[PDB]
Amino acid sequence: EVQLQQSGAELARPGASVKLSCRTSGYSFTTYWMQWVRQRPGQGLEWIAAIYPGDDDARYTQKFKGKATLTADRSSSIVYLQLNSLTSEDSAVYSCSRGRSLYYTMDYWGQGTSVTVTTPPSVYPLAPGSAAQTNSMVTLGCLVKGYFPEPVTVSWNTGSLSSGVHTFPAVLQSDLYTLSSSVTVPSSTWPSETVTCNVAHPASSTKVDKKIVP
Amino acid sequence: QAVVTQESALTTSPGETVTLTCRSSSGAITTSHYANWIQEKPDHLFTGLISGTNNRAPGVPARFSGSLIGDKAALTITGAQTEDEAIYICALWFSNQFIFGSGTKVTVKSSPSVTLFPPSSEELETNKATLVCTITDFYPGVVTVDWKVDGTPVTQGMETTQPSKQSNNKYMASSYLTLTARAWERHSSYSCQVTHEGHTVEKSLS
Repeated sequence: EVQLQQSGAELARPGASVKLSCRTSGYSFTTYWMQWVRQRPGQGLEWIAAIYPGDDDARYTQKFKGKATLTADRSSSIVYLQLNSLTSEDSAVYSCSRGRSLYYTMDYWGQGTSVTVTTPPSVYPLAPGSAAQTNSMVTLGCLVKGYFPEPVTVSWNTGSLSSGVHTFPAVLQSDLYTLSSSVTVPSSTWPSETVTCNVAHPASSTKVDKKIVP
Repeated sequence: QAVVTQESALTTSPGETVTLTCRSSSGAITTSHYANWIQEKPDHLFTGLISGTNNRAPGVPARFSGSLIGDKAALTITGAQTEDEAIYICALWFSNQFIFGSGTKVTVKSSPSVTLFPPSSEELETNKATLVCTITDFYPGVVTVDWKVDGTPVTQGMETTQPSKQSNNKYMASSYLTLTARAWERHSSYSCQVTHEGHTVEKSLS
């Protein structure tokens, strides 16, 4: 029942500002401290700042003093992290954790909201190829090629088909990602039935439902 | 400020008792360092284990005990359940802020299934062609996927991803060989080879 939920992935242009949010539930918002940490790509965690929602006691580190500004909305249970003068090296996953004291802190953590300081994907349907059914099961795939930025959200039959869906990790080449997804449908069902692969790219506001045909 | 250091990787068998140390560049680690042990799981899944040097977090199996060993801190896992495979970070309080260790990837079988897909038609039409080889069901997640055209190894063009642990305590990954409409048609076969634990597995298409 204790949960800290953070905003979704953000895409910020350089020299810009981001206001992430971390809403809390399952506990007294104004009795626990709110700490923020970030993890640039291959760097290890860095402590950013902290705020006591009850008192509005915000304590930073010398480094982020002027660029990070935490605010708390006592009514909505949300703590906000403003970040200005965005640089490439700011690209990282920002996380929030609650705490009580140096003896008890960083027990419950958010999920992390990724910030990246816009090209939609090109989806290609992958039909079996080897038409000689491997067994009672046949597998279709969807190639989500050349997109930016992360992420995309692949779905099969708009969620109807959730059994045996394997969405693999993206690869990167020249600032463009590409990723694969698959779903194993029992022979009988396809192509007798229509199988669609839905791909959404939040950052560009595009959605593509590709009917995968043989 | 200082530099916290942890052993990059500690391997162990289920049930064993392993000890993760953590030290600083400042010197000896006392109680006024309030060491915190954070367990990180895939996708930035953080879970607090110990805090204040040895205070178990709310709801964490007692096999996780924090303690000071000499001038270093120490997270002790006695009876490592397979599920304890993750990264362990020690954070040290250096007046006014925390300083995090890099992490300790604690590592507490099965042969792979290869799945090849020939390029899509709409992609060939764009003078391009990506062969997708999806590797499923391997454990431990550690493979070396190579490609071969006509039996001759290919080097440039292959893009292989990091092994993701499917919930099933097994892994999966995906390699790609980006070719041109021309090259695809130009050859006889295309082989996706994967090497796992001394033994190779390969699947091809024409």
